[PDB]
Amino acid sequence: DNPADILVIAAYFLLVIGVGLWSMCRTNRGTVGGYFLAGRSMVWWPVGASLFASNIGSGHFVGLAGTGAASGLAVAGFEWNALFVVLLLGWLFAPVYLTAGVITMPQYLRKRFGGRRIRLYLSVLSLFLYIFTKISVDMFSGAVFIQQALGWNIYASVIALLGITMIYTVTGGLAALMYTDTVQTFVILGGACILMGYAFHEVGGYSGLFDKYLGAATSLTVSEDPAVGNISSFCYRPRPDSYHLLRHPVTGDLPWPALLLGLTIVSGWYWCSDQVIVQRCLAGKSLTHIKAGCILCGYLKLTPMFLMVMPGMISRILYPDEVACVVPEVCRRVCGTEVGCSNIAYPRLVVKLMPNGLRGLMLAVMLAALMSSLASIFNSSSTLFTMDIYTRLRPRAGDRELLLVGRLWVVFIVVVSVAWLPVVQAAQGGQLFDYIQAVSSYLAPPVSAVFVLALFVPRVNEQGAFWGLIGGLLMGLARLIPEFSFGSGSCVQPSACPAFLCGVHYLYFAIVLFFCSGLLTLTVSLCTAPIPRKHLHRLVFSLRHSKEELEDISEDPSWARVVNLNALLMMAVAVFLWGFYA
Amino acid sequence: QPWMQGLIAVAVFLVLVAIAFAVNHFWCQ
Ligand SMILES: CCOc1ccc(Cc2cc([C@@H]3O[C@H](CO)[C@@H](O)[C@H](O)[C@H]3O)ccc2Cl)cc1
Ligand SMILES: *[C@@H]1O[C@H](CO)[C@@H](O)[C@H](O)[C@H]1NC(C)=O
Ligand code: NA
Repeated sequence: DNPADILVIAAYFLLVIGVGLWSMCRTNRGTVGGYFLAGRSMVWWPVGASLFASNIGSGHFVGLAGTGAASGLAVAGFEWNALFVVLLLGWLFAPVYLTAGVITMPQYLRKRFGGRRIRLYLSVLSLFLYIFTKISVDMFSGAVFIQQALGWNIYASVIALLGITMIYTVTGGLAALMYTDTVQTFVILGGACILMGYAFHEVGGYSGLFDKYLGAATSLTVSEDPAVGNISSFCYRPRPDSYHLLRHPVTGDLPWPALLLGLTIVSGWYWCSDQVIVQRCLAGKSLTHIKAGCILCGYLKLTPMFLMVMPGMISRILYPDEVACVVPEVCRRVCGTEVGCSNIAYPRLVVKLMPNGLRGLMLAVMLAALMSSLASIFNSSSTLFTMDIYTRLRPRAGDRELLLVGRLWVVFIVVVSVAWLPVVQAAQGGQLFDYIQAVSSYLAPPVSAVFVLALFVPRVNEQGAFWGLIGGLLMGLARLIPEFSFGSGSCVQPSACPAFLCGVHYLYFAIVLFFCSGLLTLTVSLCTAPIPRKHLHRLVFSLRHSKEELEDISEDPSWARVVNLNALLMMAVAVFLWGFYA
Repeated sequence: QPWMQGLIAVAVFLVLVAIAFAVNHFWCQ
C-alpha cells in the first residue's frame, strides 16, 4: 500500500515484459525447434541462470527456511547435492542427449531401447510427477507467502498468479523464458541477499545465529487439551545436531548416508533424467556452453544455505513463540495449522524486517521464484505432451499445429493445477516438503536407474528397461500408498504408522528402490534377446567417438580446458563447504 | 574446528581426482 512497493513490483514486471519483447524480436517462435528448444542457440549464462531459476521456486524460500527453523541446517543437503549432480548432467548426460538429437527425455529412451511403450510411460509418469512434486510445492509455498505477508485470498491470488504465468509461458517459448530467467535469477539472488543481510543484522551477525539458535525454544509447551498435556522436550527444544549437515545414520532426521547416496539418486532423476532441467541443456548452443552453464548453476546452488536455510534459523531465534510453536492451540492461533508454524519463518522475516520500499522487492523475489519455476514446468510439460503423446495421436501434424497444441496444453495444465490447489492445501504445515521429497524418493529412482543403465550398460534392452520401470513403480507405490493412508501427524501428535514402512527414511528407500529397479532391469535384459540397436550407439556414453552407425559434440580444446578446471574448482569449493558444516 | 574439516574434505577430494587421472591415464590408453 506504500507507493514504493507498487513501483518495485511494476519495475520488475517492466523488466520481465522488456526481456520477453527483446527475445520475441530476436528469436523465431514459428518452428518446433525455436519454441521448444530456443533454436539450440542458448549460451552458458542463460543456460546456468535458467537451470537455477527453473529449480528455485517459492518452495525453496518457504520450505528450506521453514525446515531451517524446525531442524537446523542439513536441508542445505537438498540444494548442495545438486552441485555434484549438475556436473553429471554437463559431463555425462548432456553429451549423450546432444549426440542423440532428442527434444525430450522419453524420446531419448525411444532412441536407446526402441519400443513405442517406454516413451509413452515416461511421458505420462513425468506429467504426474510435475503435478505432484513440482506444481504442488510452488502453489503451496506461494499460498503460505500470500497468507502471511499480504493476507489476500489464497484462491484468487493463486488463480491470478497461474494466469499471469500461463500468459508469460504461452506468449514466448523456451527462448523468452531462459533470457527472462537471467533477470529472475538476478532479482531472486539480490532481494534474497538484502533480506539475508537484514536477518543477520537482527541476530547480531553470523556468530549471533550459531550462539542463539540451540537456545531458541518457545515458552508455551503446555496444552489445554488432555492426552496432549506437557509437550515432550524433544518436540520444542532445537535438535542438538542442528549445526551439522552430516547427521546420525539411524536417528538423524536426514541421515548422512541417506543424504549423500539417496539424494544423489533422486537428484540424478531431477537434474540428469528429467525434462524440466534437461530442456535448458537441449537448448544449449554447444556442449561447452552447457558445461559452463552447469558450473554457473552449481555456484548459485551453493547460495540457498545462506539466503534461505540460515534466514529460517534466524526466524526461529527472533520469533521462537510463533515460528517454534508446539502447543496445538497456539499454532492454530499463529498460522492456522495445528501441526506447526515453521512455514511462516521466511514470510515472517519479510513482514517484520523489511522497510517500506524493500517489502515490494521481497514480493518481486517470491513472484520471480514462483513464475520462473511454474513457467519452466508448464513449458516442459507442453514439450513432453506435444512431442511424445500428441505425435502418437497425430504423426503428420506439422510445426504450426504442434505449437497450437503446445500453447493449449499450458492452458490445460494451469486448469489441472487450479483444480489441484485444494488437495495440496490439505497438506498441513511443513509436512508437504517431506511429502514431495517422499514422492520423489518413491517414483524417481526407477527412472534414475534406467537412465544410468541406458547410458553406461549397452546390453540393457527394451524389455529390461520397461519392466524395470514398472516393477520399480510397483515397489514405489507399495511404500507410497501405505504411507499416505496412515498420514504423517507431527512430533506432538505422532502418526500411527508401523516403523517397517515410515520407520526407514524415504532417501534410504530411494537407494533400495534404485538398486532393485536396476537389478530387475539388468536381470530381465540378460534373460531376453540382445537387440543390436541399429548399430549406432551415439545413444550411450563412451570416450571412443561417442557414436557408431550438427551432431558433433567436439568443443575448442582451450574452452574445454577452461570449463574442465572450473568444474574441479567448483567441486573443491563444494567439498570444502560440505567439510565445514559436516 | 570447521576450517580444518573443510580442508581435510578438500585434501581427500584432490587425492580422489589425482586417483581418477591415474586410473584413466594407465587403464584407458
Ligand atoms: C527435508 C524436507 O524439507 C525440504 C526439502 C527440500 C526443500 C527445498 C526443495 C528442493 C527441491 C529439489 O529436490 C531435488 C531432489 O528431490 C534436488 O535434486 C534439487 O536440488 C532440489 O532443489 C525441490 C523442492 C524443494 Cl521445496 C525444502 C524442504
Ligand atoms: C507438567 O510438569 C509439571 C512439572 O514440571 C507438573 O507439575 C504438571 O503436573 C505437568 N502437567 C501435566 C499435564 O502432565
Ligand atoms: Na524459479
